[PDB]
Amino acid sequence: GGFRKETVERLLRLHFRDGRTRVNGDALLLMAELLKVFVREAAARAARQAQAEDLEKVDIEHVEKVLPQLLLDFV
Amino acid sequence: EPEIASSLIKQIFSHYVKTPVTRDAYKIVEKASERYFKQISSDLEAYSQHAGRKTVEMADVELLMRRQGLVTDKMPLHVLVERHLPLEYRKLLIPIA
Amino acid sequence: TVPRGTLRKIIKKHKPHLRLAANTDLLVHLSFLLFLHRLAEEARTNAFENKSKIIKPEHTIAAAKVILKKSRG
Amino acid sequence: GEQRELLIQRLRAAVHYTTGALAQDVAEDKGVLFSKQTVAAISEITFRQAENFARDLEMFARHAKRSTITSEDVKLLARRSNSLLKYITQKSDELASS
Repeated sequence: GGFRKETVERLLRLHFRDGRTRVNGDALLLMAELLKVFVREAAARAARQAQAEDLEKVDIEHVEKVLPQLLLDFV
Repeated sequence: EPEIASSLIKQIFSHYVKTPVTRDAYKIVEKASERYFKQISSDLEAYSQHAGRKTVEMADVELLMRRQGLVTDKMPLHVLVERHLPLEYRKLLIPIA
Repeated sequence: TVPRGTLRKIIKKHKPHLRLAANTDLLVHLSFLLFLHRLAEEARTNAFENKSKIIKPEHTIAAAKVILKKSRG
Repeated sequence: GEQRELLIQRLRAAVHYTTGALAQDVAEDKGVLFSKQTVAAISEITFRQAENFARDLEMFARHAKRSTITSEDVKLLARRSNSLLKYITQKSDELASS
């Protein structure tokens, strides 16, 4: 699976602070791969966390416990 | 071989901190300083080579401090200069305003 | 007050053919200062979390890892 | 203004669909269930991080006097993780070969 190129594009556009700012194509593909990696990472760090607490369910507190470190290692 | 003073770094750090600090802890702070200057060096190489220049301009730095999280919307660069820079150094940055 | 030339000298040592301009080293200086400021804020809070009244290497190292990360471009 | 809010929703819930998908895959590999709230979070978090990838990419181009974001801009963005930068530079050497 993955992220829809268009939705990436509309997502990036949403936050731009100057109207004229735009994104090329191969960019959009890479921003896609990048987003995928961010998500698979949050998911896996949270899962890691849960699993190391001997839990079957990865719960929101796991996303928080791993969140700050994730934001750091990443951008 | 060249760097800013061990003693100056110590001074500045123990100023911003206001706590007694083990000698060995300043050892650490100095190492961290050697690393900081290394890193931002490589960065500014990048930012400059990105805008097509072989020289680091002032906008490369503001871009840096923005990218660090130092310069932001609710805290703009002219403020940091105003607060943390010695009068003599801001005069050349804030010729007036 | 600034060992400015020492600044240009440090960078030259890391990036030799990288030449600086204007007062740019004053901003590089400022970024360095604000780095120290962060490392301090952070290290102090690591001590106060350690129930310690004193900055010890363990605290400074923790901080260096984090603030040094926050420092990347 | 309202048209914007609608774009917001289509997007947020979009990144949610894909988030939940990626999320399941990790779930199968690791053999653990993610709560719905868990994926919710990972989703919002992704959405927020987008704002900074955005504003930093804007910055990154307009620093080259340019309004159009390149592969170079993503690479610069991704410089701050050596592992991460290695990987996206790979993905761009695949994508560049056409």
